[PDB]
Amino acid sequence: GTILIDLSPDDKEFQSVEEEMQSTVREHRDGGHAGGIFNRYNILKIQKVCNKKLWERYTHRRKEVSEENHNHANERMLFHGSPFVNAIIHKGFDERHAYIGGMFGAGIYFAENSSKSNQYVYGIGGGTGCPVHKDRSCYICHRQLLFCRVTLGKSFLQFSAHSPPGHHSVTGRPSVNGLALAEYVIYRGEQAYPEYLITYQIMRPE
Ligand SMILES: Oc1nc(-c2ccc(C(F)(F)F)cc2)nc2c1CSCC2
Ligand SMILES: [Zn+2]
Repeated sequence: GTILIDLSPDDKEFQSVEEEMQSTVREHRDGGHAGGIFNRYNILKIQKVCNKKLWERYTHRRKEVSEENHNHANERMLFHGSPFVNAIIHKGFDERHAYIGGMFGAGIYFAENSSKSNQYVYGIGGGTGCPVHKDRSCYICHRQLLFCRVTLGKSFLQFSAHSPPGHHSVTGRPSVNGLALAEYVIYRGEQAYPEYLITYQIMRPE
């Protein structure tokens, strides 16, 4: 049921998505090993992902959460990077998209930093990089990220499966790298919706 609608660069909705993509790039502690070396992106395309079934799956769960949490879904817009982008946009988030080895357990991980998600585009740890050149820092090959609507509800704070009892998600607060943004984990696929498919290249710094 999924339809992808291209957004014009002239569209204010394209511009705010791009600004969040570009402005949440940071440097990574791996010196760019997993994700490549870059400070910014070349945005090639932004699409609205539209699927009535999967939206309604998302909002049904959102209401359940919100009623458990004084009418507060605690809804975020967060980045997701995966080798399974295509299956996510077509079938929705489920168990097969979980980062089994994640630091907060087997669940689906999301980042405030677009550049953190970028590290998972070609697999955990960047895998072996792009399929064409086997280059984790490929400046030529087209990448895709999801910009997702995420329901956090009451989130368990971790300074650094099931959500912890009485909670709907886990928040990873960075506690060493002063410039890192938060990372989040949900344990039910129904708590995220892939609103935007972003296609891009990482840009070689001058
Ligand atoms: O955007 C992200 N994606 C993944 C991720 C995606 C897919 C997979 C797998 F291939 F399914 F196993 C594993 C991990 N992990 C994280 C983030 C951003 S927050 C840091 C953790
Ligand atoms: Zn490549």
